[PDB]
Amino acid sequence: GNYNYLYRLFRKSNLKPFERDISTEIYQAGSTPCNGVEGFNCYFPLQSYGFQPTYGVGYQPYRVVVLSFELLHAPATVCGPKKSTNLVKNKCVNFNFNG
Amino acid sequence: STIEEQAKTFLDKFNHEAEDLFYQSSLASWNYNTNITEENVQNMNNAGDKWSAFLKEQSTLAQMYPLQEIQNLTVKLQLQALQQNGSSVLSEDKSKRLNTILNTMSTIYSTGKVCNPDNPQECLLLEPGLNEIMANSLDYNERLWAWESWRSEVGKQLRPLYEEYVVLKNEMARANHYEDYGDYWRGDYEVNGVDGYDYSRGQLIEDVEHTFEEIKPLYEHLHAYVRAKLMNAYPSYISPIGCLPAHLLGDMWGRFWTNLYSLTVPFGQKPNIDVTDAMVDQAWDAQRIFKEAEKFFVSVGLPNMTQGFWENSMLTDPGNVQKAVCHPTAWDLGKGDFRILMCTKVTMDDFLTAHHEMGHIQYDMAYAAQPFLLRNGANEGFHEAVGEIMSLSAATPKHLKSIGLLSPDFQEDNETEINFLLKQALTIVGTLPFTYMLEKWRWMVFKGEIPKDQWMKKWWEMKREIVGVVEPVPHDETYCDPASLFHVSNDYSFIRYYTRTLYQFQFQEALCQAAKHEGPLHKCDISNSTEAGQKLFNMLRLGKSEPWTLALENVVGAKNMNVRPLLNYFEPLFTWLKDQNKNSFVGWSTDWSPYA
Amino acid sequence: ASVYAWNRKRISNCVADYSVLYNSASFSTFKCYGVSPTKLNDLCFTNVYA
Ligand SMILES: *[C@@H]1O[C@H](CO)[C@@H](O)[C@H](O)[C@H]1NC(C)=O
Ligand SMILES: *[C@@H]1O[C@H](CO)[C@@H](O)[C@H](O)[C@H]1NC(C)=O
Ligand SMILES: *[C@@H]1O[C@H](CO)[C@@H](O)[C@H](O)[C@H]1NC(C)=O
Ligand SMILES: *[C@@H]1O[C@H](CO)[C@@H](O)[C@H](O)[C@H]1NC(C)=O
Ligand SMILES: *[C@@H]1O[C@H](CO)[C@@H](O)[C@H](O)[C@H]1NC(C)=O
Ligand SMILES: *[C@@H]1O[C@H](CO)[C@@H](O)[C@H](O)[C@H]1NC(C)=O
Repeated sequence: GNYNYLYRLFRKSNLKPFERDISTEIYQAGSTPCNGVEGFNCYFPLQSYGFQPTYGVGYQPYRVVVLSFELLHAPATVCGPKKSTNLVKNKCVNFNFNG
Repeated sequence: STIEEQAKTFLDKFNHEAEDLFYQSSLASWNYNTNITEENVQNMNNAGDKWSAFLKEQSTLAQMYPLQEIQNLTVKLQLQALQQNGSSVLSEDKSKRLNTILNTMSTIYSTGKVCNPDNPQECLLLEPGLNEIMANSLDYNERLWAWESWRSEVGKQLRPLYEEYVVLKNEMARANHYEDYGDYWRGDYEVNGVDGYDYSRGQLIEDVEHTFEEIKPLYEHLHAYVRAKLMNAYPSYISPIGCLPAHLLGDMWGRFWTNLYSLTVPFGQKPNIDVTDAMVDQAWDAQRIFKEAEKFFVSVGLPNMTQGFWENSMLTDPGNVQKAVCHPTAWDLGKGDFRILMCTKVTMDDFLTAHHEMGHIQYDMAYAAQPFLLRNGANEGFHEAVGEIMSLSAATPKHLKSIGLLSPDFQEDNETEINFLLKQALTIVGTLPFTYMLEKWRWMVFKGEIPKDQWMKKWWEMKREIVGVVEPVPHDETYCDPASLFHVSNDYSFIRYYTRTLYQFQFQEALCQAAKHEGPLHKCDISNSTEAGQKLFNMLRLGKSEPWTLALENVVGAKNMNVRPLLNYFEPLFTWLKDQNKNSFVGWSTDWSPYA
Repeated sequence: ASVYAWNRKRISNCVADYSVLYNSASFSTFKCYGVSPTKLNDLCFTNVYA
């Protein structure tokens, strides 16, 4: 069982987009103060996953990489690899050299 | 903030941690079952103690949330399931005594070895030493010896233990605000809070009697026919007017009558529908058996088995070096892990058992979307009934012809249908009065209607009145004749088989009406019908989230368990038995006329 | 990383070949929102957050 992967189970409010919460403060579900101890109505918000190789496909671990592409008024520098047609000489051709 | 949101967060925490702990415990039980070794026993015991302590601590946390301030039905159902004390309400000394009594009954039943006096050098255990003798012998005094000696040893060991057991369980049940332990068992069918679909604990006994009153003519005719055939087999022991001798029913206790099919066959001259040789000739592996079962379940529209099922299940006996439990069991380990542990042979019985356990697996897969504490059947009857409907559908000659296991020029006349229906009645109909009599006797024992000095005088009186089975010799109160069976000695409910039997034919009529089958009910096959699978899966996906009455409305359109589908299933056989019982006398006498 | 502490890598000032990822058989989900995979290898962006 691989318990090195954690997920937040409780928070008071929903996250904003692209927000990271790494706080390890006890979630208060009740009126009583938690006082930093996990008792009644007070739970630790981070819970461990229990990945095993004999699990179902809906419970097996999936590595997710999300790529976010934004355009800002600064000059865009992460460009794709523009393909290059072999050079042909001595013929009337339409040339496109660096734009 | 509010109590309901607190309970919802607590239930989320419970579900999430309980699913992983239940996985660990179930995996330890699996590793014990596929590998019987002492360290696996120790790991199983450690995981079970951790699981039970976690359930105790979560029930202790759960009781602090009062029930009447929660309005959501599913949250209230999970909180009702969690807040049960169980044995925790009882004192620690009496709880330890009850646990010790249960464990020593388990050891007495499992390691009970009985053989003939004056020949003690080797002895035979119940499985398979005594089972084969009870199922295959034709000798009166040998079966009488085995039956009386095993009830002598087992009953004389278990009678004070059962006398302590009834008092401790009644004390725990009245400590849990129940009338008796029978009311605790009947509380599984209790539905509270749903408008119209409410079901009471006291309505269950009335419904069982009302259904059994319609069972009774068919069982009387079947008993008369079996009595006449056993009179032919044993000339002088059986009386025309009296009950059947107890040790002649083909099993150890009378649980099933399916081992009397050879003696009581109507048309022996006609052939059987045995497909064993056809699989042997085509070399059908157990993998092919499970793939054909999977083809059956995809034909009706249900989901196919996971990759982890095929990777992680043990569908063949491992060998001499590795020990495993031979009993077929479907395992819902949790977290989408579904396995079957079966020592599959090339027989019709193992093929039907494969369909039954894959039906169990389909039922377990269907409520995987539900929360953890709602991952069960709506009652105890549905879980077995959805496997028994697959056992019904797979056994049909149309299914065998469709998959190629039966010859396409096999003649399906009325005589083969009569003897097949008689075999299905000996398996299915014959267990119903025994089940009803056993549960009614246990309910009267827990309720205090029967005093401890009068348990057996009433019990045989019940067996003559209900089952139509007479004792060979009278038994005094030193015997404990009920507790020789596995379920009663190990604290298991027994009405699940009665409810399973009625729900089986109710589901069968509902799916055959969905599949637009136009013939007899026993000639019906639910393959190739997507709508029947959809109607099944609508109930299957609910799990324990909805009441069993509402689930039964979803399948059959009725709010209560019904007996008419069973009578419709066996109606050709019922008319044939009424024709065959013209000369003979239907019904029995409770007097000692055959033998006592 | 864990999902509560998800790793963010800022990708800048290089050439991003997206066809290597799209034509790989090792990925089960490649669901793109707001852009199509065919024009990713043509378009240009200021920064990439992984
Ligand atoms: C069963 O247990 C024995 C005893 O250690 C072990 O050698 C063997 O590998 C186990 N087999 C399986 C299938 O777990
Ligand atoms: C009850 O709670 C479940 C989740 O806990 C929710 O999905 C469902 O909608 C709730 N029912 C009602 C009637 O609010
Ligand atoms: C469980 O037992 C405790 C103490 O014995 C009691 O207060 C509580 O009401 C019980 N719960 C139920 C559901 O009977
Ligand atoms: C189940 O069915 C799907 C689609 O019919 C198929 O892709 C999958 O491979 C099947 N599962 C197995 C274990 O064969
Ligand atoms: C089967 O049908 C034939 C012809 O209708 C009839 O003579 C025979 O008695 C029937 N047998 C049974 C067992 O119904
Ligand atoms: C059910 O569907 C399968 C798949 O084509 C087919 O082989 C089988 O013959 C069908 N059943 C009947 C009774 O036609």
